[PDB]
Amino acid sequence: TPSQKMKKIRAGELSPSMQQRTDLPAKDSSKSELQLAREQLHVSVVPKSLPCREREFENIYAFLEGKIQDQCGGCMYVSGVPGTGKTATVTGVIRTLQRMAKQNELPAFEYLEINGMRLTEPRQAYVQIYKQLTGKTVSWEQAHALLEKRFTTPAPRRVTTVLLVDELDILCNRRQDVVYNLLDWPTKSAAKLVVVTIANTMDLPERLLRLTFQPYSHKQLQEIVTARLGGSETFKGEAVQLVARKVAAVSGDARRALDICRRATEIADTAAVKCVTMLHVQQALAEMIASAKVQAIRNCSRMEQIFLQAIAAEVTRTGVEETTFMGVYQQVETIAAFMGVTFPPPGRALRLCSKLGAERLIISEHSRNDLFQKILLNVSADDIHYALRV
Amino acid sequence: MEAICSSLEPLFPCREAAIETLGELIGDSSETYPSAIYLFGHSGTGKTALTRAFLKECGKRQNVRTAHLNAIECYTTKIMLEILLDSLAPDQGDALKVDNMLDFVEQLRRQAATRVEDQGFLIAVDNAERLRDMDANVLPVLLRLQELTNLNLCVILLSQLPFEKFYNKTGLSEIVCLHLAQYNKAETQRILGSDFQQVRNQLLEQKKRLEICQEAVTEDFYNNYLNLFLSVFYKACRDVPELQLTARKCLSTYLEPVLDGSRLWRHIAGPLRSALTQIYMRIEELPYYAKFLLIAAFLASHNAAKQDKRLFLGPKSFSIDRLLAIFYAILEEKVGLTCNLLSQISTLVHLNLLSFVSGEQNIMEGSARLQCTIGLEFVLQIGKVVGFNVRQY
Amino acid sequence: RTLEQLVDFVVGQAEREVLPTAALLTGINQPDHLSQFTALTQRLHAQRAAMVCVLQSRDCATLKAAVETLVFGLVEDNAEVERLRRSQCTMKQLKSWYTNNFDSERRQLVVILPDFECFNASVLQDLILILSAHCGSLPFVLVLGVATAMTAVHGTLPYHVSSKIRLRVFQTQAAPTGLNEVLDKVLLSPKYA
Amino acid sequence: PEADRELVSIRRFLKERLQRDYTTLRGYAKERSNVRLLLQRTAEMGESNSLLLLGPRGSGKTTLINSVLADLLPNKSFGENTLIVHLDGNLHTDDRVALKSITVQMQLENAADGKVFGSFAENLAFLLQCLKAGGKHSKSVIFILEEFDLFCAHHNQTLLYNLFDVSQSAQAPICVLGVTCRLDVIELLEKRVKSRFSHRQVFLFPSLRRFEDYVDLCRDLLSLPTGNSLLLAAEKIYNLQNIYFSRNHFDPGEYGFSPRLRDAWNKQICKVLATQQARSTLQALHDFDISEAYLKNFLFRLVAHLRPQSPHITAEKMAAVGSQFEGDDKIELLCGLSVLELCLIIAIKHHSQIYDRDSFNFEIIYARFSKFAKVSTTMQAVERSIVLKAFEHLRIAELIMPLTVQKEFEMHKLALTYSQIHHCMQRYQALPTEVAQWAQS
DNA sequence: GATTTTATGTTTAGATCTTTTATGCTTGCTTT
DNA sequence: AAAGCAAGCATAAAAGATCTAAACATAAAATC
Ligand SMILES: Nc1ncnc2c1ncn2[C@@H]1O[C@H](COP(=O)(O)OP(=O)(O)OP(=O)(O)O)[C@@H](O)[C@H]1O
Ligand SMILES: Nc1ncnc2c1ncn2[C@@H]1O[C@H](COP(=O)(O)OP(=O)(O)OP(=O)(O)O)[C@@H](O)[C@H]1O
Ligand SMILES: Nc1ncnc2c1ncn2[C@@H]1O[C@H](COP(=O)(O)OP(=O)(O)OP(=O)(O)O)[C@@H](O)[C@H]1O
Ligand SMILES: [Mg+2]
Ligand SMILES: [Mg+2]
Ligand SMILES: [Mg+2]
Repeated sequence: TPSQKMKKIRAGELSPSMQQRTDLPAKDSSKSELQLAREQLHVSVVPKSLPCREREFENIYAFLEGKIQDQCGGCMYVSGVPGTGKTATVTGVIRTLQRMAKQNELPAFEYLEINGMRLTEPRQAYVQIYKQLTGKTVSWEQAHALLEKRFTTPAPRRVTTVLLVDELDILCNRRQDVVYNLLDWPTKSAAKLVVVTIANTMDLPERLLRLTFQPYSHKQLQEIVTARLGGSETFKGEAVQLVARKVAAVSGDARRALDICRRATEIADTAAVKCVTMLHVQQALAEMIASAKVQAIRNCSRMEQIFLQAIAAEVTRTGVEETTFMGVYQQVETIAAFMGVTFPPPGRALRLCSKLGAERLIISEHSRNDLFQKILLNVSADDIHYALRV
Repeated sequence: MEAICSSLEPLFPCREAAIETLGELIGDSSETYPSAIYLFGHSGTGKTALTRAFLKECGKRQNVRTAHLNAIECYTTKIMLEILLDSLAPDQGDALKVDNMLDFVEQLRRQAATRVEDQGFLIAVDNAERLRDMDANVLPVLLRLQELTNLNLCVILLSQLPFEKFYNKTGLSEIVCLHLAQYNKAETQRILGSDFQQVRNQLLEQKKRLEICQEAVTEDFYNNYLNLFLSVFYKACRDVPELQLTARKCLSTYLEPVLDGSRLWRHIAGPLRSALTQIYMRIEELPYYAKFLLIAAFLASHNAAKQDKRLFLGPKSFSIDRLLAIFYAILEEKVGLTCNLLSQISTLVHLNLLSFVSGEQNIMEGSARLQCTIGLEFVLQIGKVVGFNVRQY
Repeated sequence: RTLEQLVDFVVGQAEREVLPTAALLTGINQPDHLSQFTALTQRLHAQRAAMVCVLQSRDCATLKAAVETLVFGLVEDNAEVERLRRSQCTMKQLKSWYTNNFDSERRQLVVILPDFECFNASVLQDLILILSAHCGSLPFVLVLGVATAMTAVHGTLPYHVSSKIRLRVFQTQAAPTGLNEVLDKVLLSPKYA
Repeated sequence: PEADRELVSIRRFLKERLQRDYTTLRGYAKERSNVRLLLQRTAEMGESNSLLLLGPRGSGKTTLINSVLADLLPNKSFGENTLIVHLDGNLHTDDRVALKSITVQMQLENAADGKVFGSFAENLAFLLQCLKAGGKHSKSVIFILEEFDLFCAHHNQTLLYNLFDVSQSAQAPICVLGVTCRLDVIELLEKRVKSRFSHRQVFLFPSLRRFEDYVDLCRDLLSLPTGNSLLLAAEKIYNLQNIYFSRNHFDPGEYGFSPRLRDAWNKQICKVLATQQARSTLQALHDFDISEAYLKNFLFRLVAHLRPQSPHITAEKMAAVGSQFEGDDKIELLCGLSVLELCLIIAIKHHSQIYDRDSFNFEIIYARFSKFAKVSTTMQAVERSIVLKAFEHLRIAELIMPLTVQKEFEMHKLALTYSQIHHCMQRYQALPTEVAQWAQS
């Protein structure tokens, strides 16, 4: 019955599950060396020992060990550009500490975790912390009182519990109350809490209320993929350098280097060659790091090409970038007079403006205020002539 | 497709072409329908009666489930979904319960049936010009509802605006535009002359006068009366319902000197030029100090901010201390400032003799800006009924 | 005379789409007319051919508020002659409730608007357009308490709202005339000391 | 009259092909094979992937997805491992409605017969707990997110942040496939969601930029196919309906044609497309908009005119529907106006021509009109009231727009270029000559 | 099994932060 | 000397954009 099952979910005794595959999973022996190279190159498969992160690993390990043996607790704030492997490092060091606790070299502890964007309202986080405590579920105000009752009361034995915090910035409110309580909770010496928050901007507590994972350079981003590949020589040794040069400057994501190599491995599968070539990596970088705004302007119909020339001529003639539609239509009638092809009457030109605005070649207003709607140019003006002649 | 247009042509003369177009697009129901049909024309073109006659004729004659709607009723989208599903899924009862566009799409998706009964759907949204003012996901869904629900529908829309006003920043799918031209004068004469039998049978209802009504209210006499009427009002309006509504009353005042004994254009061209003055309008005092306050309000809102030192772009807004100063200057008796006089200020506010533009939160601070709203003629009537001329200032 | 003319107009519209409506040129003051309107409601609950909800301008900040107070006032006036949700009281529920009750007899649906001047123009035009959309299925009449003159009705109503309306004017007596009658007939009547 | 029944059969078949037939795809051999091999890789091998179709509106985005799923679903290896989660941005407005449609359409145990219990936060935590349980031994989930940009318009892009995070963990073998129109929608994503995204994109700019294959597609859509193609398409539609769009479709098997009738019809269509007039009209439409939805709309309104009294397609019908397309309608609205509104329009034209597009008002135009009214000797009889009704009627047909006070004293702006007014003076029927002499002044 | 009650998730309307614009007002220069 | 236009200016109000407090309808369980 539905009532017994919703009570089974709310007390948590029913395990969530997905339907299993009816067909068995495919056997490992049939996989090609390129296919195994692709499967080891997926972003999900985090190595047990992370290449080129050993300094931050030993820092977090010595810190959390010296805070979890001495029973004192506190706060720590790691931060950096996304793609720097923060959460993989902190989850890896907590995994090593729990593996240590199974061998009883360390006092036992419960590892809690949250994630700010897996919540709805920020106050719902008060339910989730308690959901990984006793496992009981309750409304957030009673959850607030019970988190207080586990935290305000000096009642030994109080086991230390770490609190990893994904995405602290999404927990901000107009009151900023939840993040403020999550920071104030370690200050109680009786409830031996320690919190490890993970964030992107480096100065958030100053901005609206340490450790910094710097982005990978060319050699670290070489080292990550060349340890990920294993002993197969499916990649030539310069293709990883080419990926590291074209990714280490732009953003430094580890995920971008990995799926660029994976998509290049897929293009090598399309070429039916067992080893990649550097032009495969050139094709993968040309596809995944691109805008087709040149190809879009090349493949618009001729009246939108006339319209796109006319907005650029209007930014030249009036000298401002945002234009009223009537001056664009006057420049349109000039260019259509020069080319010798007639232009559609202005309602169809409003349709062309709305269609190019849907494609974000230009930023246009709703067409209820025709011949007074503002028009910006979104594509850069040189790309128009570069797509139209070349 | 033949029976529907053949049954709607006699009711709707001078409109054979638009009926031919709609009866080819959504006439037969075994055929598929286009995803949306946007027909439009001026006020009084005859489209609400046209689509309503088309939906009731198709839903009585054939397999379709029809639904009419008026978009001004739908001040929130769930009321629109309730009316649409309440007509499209008959006898649902009070088990109907739609919350958003997804639930309406699923409950319309379940209504799909086998092709062998060849069902269709139709939806008409009158006054669709309001549809762009509301939630602004309703128009893109309403155009491609056939693709979305995988049914066999066709969402008609109706407005006076051309379709090019309707576009938004995300764009819309395909639509079938359709224009209805307003009538030229010969066709408006044909429309007003089609009802000659009904107006003769009405005139027979109200015996020498009935003896001359039955002998001299014939067809060509009514055609000459219609030419004599459209010689006058056609330049002022082509709106066919107003021409019917005024043409019957002017026939009632026209018929007197053929009830007794051209030979008529003078007798009716008298009253017709008074009848033009009362087009569109459809019909069938002040306290003394409020008079002086309305006079001083017109002086404060017309005689500028700097002419008033020597007397003492549209109308100009003014603070009320300027109004009390002009009231003191024009009063020549100097009344004490009782509560009743400031109450008279607030009653000229409430009766739309004055208006507010700003300062509403601090009217007692005197910083509020007011705006007198009266033309020259009535304030001259006020200065006449007082006898105090206002043209000197 | 005016009250019997109004009741005769309501019954003659029950004898009967452009909605009938009857403006009544009330004086510039308000409270003197109020009891007059209540007496009119009693007459339409005397002959039992109409039910009536006053639609004061305080209740019409928006079109949604106007429609809910209209439907709630009609259903609660009918209950008072003999508690559904505020979020549910749409015009469609009013149509289903009217055909749920009144069909085997046709009681008129009266909506007094005592302060025609005080309304915001947009909500008023939308309300008259909605009531024009539903006339024929629901027998409506509308009465306008215009505190000024006919130019306010012809000016405030737009081209199209005036095109879809059928207004007829009645006149209550002017205030100086009323003070003249009250002074000749009561305060100068001999029989009070 | 069986031949007239044959023409009714051709007309119904043609309207079904132009309007329905959601599966068949023309061209795009590279992108369709790319999406198809990605879907087989996420169905069989258990890889998680992300993809983002982009293109102009009216390019074959949804039709490509229907062709790929119609090829893959009756494999019955794809049909047993995959649970497909369709999603839209127009219908699933705020994220909670999308999450309820996910929990309903995955047949999760929390849902029951199309209705889900519990709080939305509970449904979110339960959905992540279900996707957490998957290894490679779980069924592969295939999200298809049409209108990705409106999902970017959600708060925090929060659903998207989860939908890519499952792709970058070794949990359930999903496959996110966004489909959207904007070509820089990847800029809209927040830098976390931009980081989690696989950056691969697939563009579908239409291949019919040249005129000749546009005429080839027009020759294709009007032709009746040979009968063995009808048998093969009937077998394909039957095999897909044995196992959503499938309940109503093109279904060629209800229609059968004699080969001589196919030869006569396609001879008529190739001969009609050979003529210079039909090529001129299609040249005009191809200069307007290349997108195939426009040509399918034009073809539907051409095919609908095939009455039994005039059975054959002719080039003059092409020219007639092209004349309906290329004409303006504001010029067709201004010819409906009566002479008083037209004089108010021409007074606004003279005012904004003399003072150069300055804003106007009813009283300034009343002065400019009463300069003409007292010398007209045909407009003497009108008052302030009829002209005020004409002014409000010009306001409500949106030939005048407010600059965004009395009804007679709003500021206003004209909505027309002068060529529209100069043309509507010409195309108007029976304009009085005195207004024409004012038009020449 | 039905009612009631109340605990809670959802909705809706107001509150508040931008920022635009903007306009009455300051005051200050300039001019007849 | 004052009268009028002007650089600006400084708060104000008008969307408008976005969030929070109050309401409120619904789910669910306690009890009769
Ligand atoms: N040293 C490394 N060796 C191999 N792979 C790595 C390394 N560091 C990071 N990665 C890759 O990057 C991903 C790390 O994910 P993680 O969640 O830690 O990123 P993040 O820095 O926390 O991003 P965000 O801060 O935006 O959540 C893993 O999928 C892993 O494949
Ligand atoms: N060809 C015709 N023959 C007979 N009557 C006609 C014809 N055309 C219009 N009418 C009359 O027009 C009236 C309907 O016009 P309709 O109300 O559809 O205009 P509208 O576009 O809805 O105006 P609005 O949108 O301003 O309400 C009917 O009373 C009908 O009798
Ligand atoms: N490449 C194509 N091949 C076949 N038919 C096409 C193609 N492109 C468009 N069409 C036709 O256009 C109509 C709509 O196309 P489609 O559904 O692909 O656009 P769409 O994906 O809805 O665009 P959007 O999602 O941006 O609104 C369909 O009737 C289809 O027959
Ligand atoms: Mg992380
Ligand atoms: Mg209408
Ligand atoms: Mg699509």
